[PDB]
Amino acid sequence: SALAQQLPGTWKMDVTSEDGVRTTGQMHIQPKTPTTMDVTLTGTHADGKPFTGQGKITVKTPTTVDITVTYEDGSTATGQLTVDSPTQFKFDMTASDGTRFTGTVQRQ
Repeated sequence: SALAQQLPGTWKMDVTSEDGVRTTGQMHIQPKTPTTMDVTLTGTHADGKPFTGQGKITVKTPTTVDITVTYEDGSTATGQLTVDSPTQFKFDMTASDGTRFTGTVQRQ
């Protein structure tokens, strides 16, 4: 599919919580199966402390994929990536405590 060909690579995260907290990072998507992919999220939170997360990306529609990430401290978040352009997906994830981040991932 198109998602399986486009998603692999390195992307810049640029998201904002519902309370206005902006955080960036790197999303590294690696192929695994024709419909599932490995993903690694790295960067620093708004307090400057680093974060590291690894998870799975699963295709949901020809234009959307599910994404689930477990961070190093055991925190878990699930969300969706939606294709927006040849170089951009919409990013929308929610942590277990209800904190929601919306934004983009752009190809790097």
